[PDB]
Amino acid sequence: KRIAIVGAGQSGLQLGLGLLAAGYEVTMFSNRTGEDIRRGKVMSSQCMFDTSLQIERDLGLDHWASDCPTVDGIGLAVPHPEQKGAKVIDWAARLNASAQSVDQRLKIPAWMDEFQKKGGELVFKDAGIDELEACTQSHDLTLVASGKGEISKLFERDAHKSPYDKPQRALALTYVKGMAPREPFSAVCFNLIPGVGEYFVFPALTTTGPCEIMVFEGVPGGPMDCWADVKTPEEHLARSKWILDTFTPWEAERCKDIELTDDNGILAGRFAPTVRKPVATLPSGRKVLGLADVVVLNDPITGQGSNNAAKCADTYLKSILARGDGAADAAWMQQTFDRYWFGYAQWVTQWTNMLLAPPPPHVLNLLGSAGAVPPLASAFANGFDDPRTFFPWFADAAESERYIATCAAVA
Amino acid sequence: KRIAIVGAGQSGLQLGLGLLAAGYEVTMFSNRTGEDIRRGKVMSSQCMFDTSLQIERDLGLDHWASDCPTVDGIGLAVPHPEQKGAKVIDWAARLNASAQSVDQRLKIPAWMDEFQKKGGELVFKDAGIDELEACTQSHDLTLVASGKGEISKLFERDAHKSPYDKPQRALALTYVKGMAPREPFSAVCFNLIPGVGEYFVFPALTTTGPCEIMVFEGVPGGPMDCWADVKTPEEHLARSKWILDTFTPWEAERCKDIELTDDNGILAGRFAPTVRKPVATLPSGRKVLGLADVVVLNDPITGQGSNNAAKCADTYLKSILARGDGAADAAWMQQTFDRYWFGYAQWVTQWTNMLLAPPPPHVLNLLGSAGAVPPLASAFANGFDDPRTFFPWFADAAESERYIATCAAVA
Ligand SMILES: Cc1cc2nc3c(=O)[nH]c(=O)nc-3n(C[C@H](O)[C@H](O)[C@H](O)COP(=O)(O)OP(=O)(O)OC[C@H]3O[C@@H](n4cnc5c(N)ncnc54)[C@H](O)[C@@H]3O)c2cc1C
Ligand SMILES: Cc1cc2nc3c(=O)[nH]c(=O)nc-3n(C[C@H](O)[C@H](O)[C@H](O)COP(=O)(O)OP(=O)(O)OC[C@H]3O[C@@H](n4cnc5c(N)ncnc54)[C@H](O)[C@@H]3O)c2cc1C
Repeated sequence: KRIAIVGAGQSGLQLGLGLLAAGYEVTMFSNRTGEDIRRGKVMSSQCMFDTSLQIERDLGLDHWASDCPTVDGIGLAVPHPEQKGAKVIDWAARLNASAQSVDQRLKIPAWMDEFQKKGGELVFKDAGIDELEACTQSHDLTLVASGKGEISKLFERDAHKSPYDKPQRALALTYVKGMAPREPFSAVCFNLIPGVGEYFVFPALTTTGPCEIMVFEGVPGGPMDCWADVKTPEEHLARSKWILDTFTPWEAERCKDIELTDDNGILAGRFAPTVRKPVATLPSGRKVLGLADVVVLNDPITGQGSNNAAKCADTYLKSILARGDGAADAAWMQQTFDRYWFGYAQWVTQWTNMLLAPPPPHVLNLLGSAGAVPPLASAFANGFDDPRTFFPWFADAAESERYIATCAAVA
Repeated sequence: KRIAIVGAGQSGLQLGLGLLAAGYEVTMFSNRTGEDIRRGKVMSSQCMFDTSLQIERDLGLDHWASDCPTVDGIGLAVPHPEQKGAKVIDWAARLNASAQSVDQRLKIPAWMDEFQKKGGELVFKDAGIDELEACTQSHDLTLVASGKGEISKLFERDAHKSPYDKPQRALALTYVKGMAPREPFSAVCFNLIPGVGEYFVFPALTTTGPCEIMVFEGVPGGPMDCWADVKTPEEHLARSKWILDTFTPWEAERCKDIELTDDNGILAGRFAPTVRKPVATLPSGRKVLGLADVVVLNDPITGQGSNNAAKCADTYLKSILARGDGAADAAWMQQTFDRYWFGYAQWVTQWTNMLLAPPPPHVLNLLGSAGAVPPLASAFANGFDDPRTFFPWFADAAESERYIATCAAVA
């Protein structure tokens, strides 16, 4: 009957709104006002694929579907090692159904407003242990949905599900107006710079209207680990243009007239991919359940965090509704995470952690073959909607060859 | 716009009805009349778990939900090797949401009637190559949904996805009235007879009303490979009672007054688990796409064939709808199967093929631990709704121990 959620983020608000519509009382804690989120710094590039978008549609929460530009495909380019300014790999494939990127600066505050209008109890405070202890006394279940926030470290790191304990990439985002649209269809335009990093870009919707989002990932200490000395919006734009001129001049051609969407449409940072145990025990002995990035936090190189957020919240909502009047005890909490992890997120996570490492031979054979075998490119593109479909052929050389043959036979 | 389906079975009719509601023309071929199916032999024990049932609900096809008894859990019993007539393992766990078994003898004919009333073109013929050649000339896509029927061998066996080339179990079904209901909740009551076979039983709905379905699986050539000399309905009932008296007398206690639901509520047979390539090329060079059991055929020991049928048809329908006016070429066909196989059915199949083999030590430790660690029993029970959640802990000793610890910590 009464649910508390700490952290007014994508997963937490989607869950909270779903719970209100099913007739629960929901208390939510936010450490920011909607307006400060709208006008603050960008948090994400939030490219959501069709299955995740459908989850929002089914809750009536796709309020931006008409105004957000669609992302219709996935592209991959790799610089030619010899021939200057050219590509040795350059292919694209259409997504079976469109993806969309609606800035969290728009979506989170709007969902916060809707949460209130639907009877959600929104409480504004930077919550700590004391708030969790209070919630667990007055609610049948308390979830922590606080992203990369500090209170997330209350959940114990799960070392066996976390192969990394340091950032594998130095990250940056630049939201821009004026980029030349991709033709003849839009796409996430991935650029793999061997041994250096990745640049990818795609159209999106933000607070000033349609834009494109540039995403930069640098191998730590290499030429694209290059944001430390950047201090102003204008130096950020300039450093962004520098990466494209230096490593992806074919993309620089689209960017001769780009401006920032706004001075806060920028970000630089890094974090270690981490998986945590989903049940935390408070000093009183009461329990809380972690949600989405609190328990599964991946590097954004695969564009999956917001997709995880939506699918995680959907799985948790289904689990709550099926429990009915049952107790939300530690076993039910652990089982809810297990279905999410074993059934889905372990595969998103394994795929992403593999891409962070240097690519093995069979993987380079797959990326190259895809430019000549369209069914295999199509399998790569649409694997972004459900990364389970990468297994076992992406991870294993012998299977990659069998799958290349399957694809070649229907080309 | 125009779709042909050969084989009026569960997957084919669910797909066909979904397609009619989305506004397609659908031609369907059946080699039997509805009435001969209603009054013919049983085909299945069709235990459907909640996710599969929800697929039917979302199409408006759960016409029996109110009258079919619910299956509320999963149980496992193992005879005590020493102590006569007792069990060394005996536990149960509730399903998070009910399963249901609606006899195909009821469901298929009713769906055939609905298919006609919704404008489906139902054509009665035992279809062969000539019918496929005709369909492919007059339809944008032709699917083969013909189960274990003969025309299914037009699709090439996929040897790498088929570890078996012979039946691993001798099968039998007996639908009965008069069995003592399980208390305090219903369940699939599995009985593992080491080195001999399996007996499992659960309530269901058939043409004469509620019943229970007995399922027998025997290691070939052992004491439960015992249907060859059975020739009459009465010898079938008697042989069924014999297995229970000999190997599971605790279940025999429930059966002192059982009768067959009808003389055709019996079946005995066997088949090799097989996976096939989904695209078949006709003599003319045109192509057809196989569906459900045509391309993924598992032994029924895990109760997954009808669940696969529903999830396969759902995945194929989603793929058709997203293609729109696009061509149903061999690449699109192969991609549709790949999403089903890599994303889901490879895991159902690996789990099932492992259970068919003698169980390794870590698996026997898991089954035993579950009787003392309720969260682990709960994970076993609800894994039937999505067998992806068995991996990797069921298949690997080291991971099985980590998961037993996870479960024990929240018990
Ligand atoms: C640079 C970058 C790029 C990304 N690009 C993509 C992409 O293209 N596609 C994609 O799918 N994913 C992407 N992601 C990931 C995605 O943004 C996240 O994984 C997703 O938002 C997770 O949702 P969440 O609900 O778990 O957390 P969040 O959406 O981050 O919610 C956390 C919120 O909780 C609040 N909070 C924190 N602590 C407290 C507290 N103590 N009390 C109260 N409130 C608190 C904070 O204000 C914060 O807004 C990207 C992430 C980053 C960092
Ligand atoms: C003994 C047994 C027990 C089972 N128990 C379970 C259980 O408890 N739970 C579970 O989930 N699954 C179970 N299954 C599996 C399940 O019944 C099937 O996997 C499921 O029906 C597959 O659906 P389908 O649409 O692919 O095929 P089907 O439902 O079998 O449809 C095939 C139909 O096509 C028709 N046909 C064949 N050839 C042609 C042709 N040339 N032209 C026209 N029509 C044709 C036939 O008349 C037939 O009815 C069991 C199976 C068996 C054999």
